[PDB]
Amino acid sequence: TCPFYKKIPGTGFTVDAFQYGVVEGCTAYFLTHFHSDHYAGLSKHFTFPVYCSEITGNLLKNKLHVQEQYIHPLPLDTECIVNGVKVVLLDANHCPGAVMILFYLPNGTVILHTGDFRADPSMERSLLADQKVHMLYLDTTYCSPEYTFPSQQEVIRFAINTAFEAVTLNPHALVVCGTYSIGKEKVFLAIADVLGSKVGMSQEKYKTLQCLNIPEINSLITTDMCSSLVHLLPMMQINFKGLQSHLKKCGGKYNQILAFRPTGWTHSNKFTRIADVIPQTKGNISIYGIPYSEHSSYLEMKRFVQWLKPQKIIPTVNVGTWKSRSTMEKYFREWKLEAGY
Ligand code: NI
Repeated sequence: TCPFYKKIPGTGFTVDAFQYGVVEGCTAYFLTHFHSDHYAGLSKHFTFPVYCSEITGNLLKNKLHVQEQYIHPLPLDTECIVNGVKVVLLDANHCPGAVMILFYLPNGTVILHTGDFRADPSMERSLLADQKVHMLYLDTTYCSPEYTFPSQQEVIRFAINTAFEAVTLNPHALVVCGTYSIGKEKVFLAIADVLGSKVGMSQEKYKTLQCLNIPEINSLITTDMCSSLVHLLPMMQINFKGLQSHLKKCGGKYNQILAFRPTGWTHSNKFTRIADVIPQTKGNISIYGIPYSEHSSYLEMKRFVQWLKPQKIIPTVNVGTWKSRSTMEKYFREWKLEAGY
């Protein structure tokens, strides 16, 4: 059964609630983004209205084969009416097509559901500037001060400089980038741009990328692996055994691999600055873990919430343990006492 933090009170709406069968009283199912923990349960047999971004709707139709009659794509930054209730979708700064949802309830209550997000000061000049928010449904993934990591811009500078140096020293090197979901496309696109190459990948991953409305994408990606020196592979294959195996398949075109594993936060972020990061190496194979996050750091999250000044916060991540719930509630109260709301 559907938990309480996935239901929007005063409405017939749920958010990211497809794995519970038919939810009693739900007339519209919202999907914030195309990540499997959130879409879990959707398929071609789903027969209620799904509300989402255009990009999420392209993925639902082409990857999960949801029928078109049940997909309701909404434009961003635009007031829409769904089952008699005013809604707005806002860019979440997460993966492609990810949104936050503003609900203006009939009784005057205003609710913001962040979905998954990476808070940014640019959100302080969205359509949120105007107004009061009574309830915030918050992505609390990294809600503790130990969670630090660099800007996306610093991490991409490190990746492009590392890949450009390696291939300039060795023109016969191959670069590989792991993936297991949408998001983090800047990593492989920026590296291919500095090397003057298209990105090579499987037909399945190409299909996914073709649903994302990325400008000039046809100029940037390919299924012809042999024509490319930046390859995408499943994240599970980014290890010395899977990379050795891949190099065999390339028919003596390359004599070295440089590989990247974009992660979220890891333990080494407690100690090692991005500029100082080194790879794991075995023979002619090197593997870099790089902390490219699509969720808020602790500081980014705290800034956003102290700006917004919501009356009540409902966490949507780390809700399963009493220790996590207590820790999050203590930080919410600190933030409220410090800022005076
Ligand atoms: Ni996500």
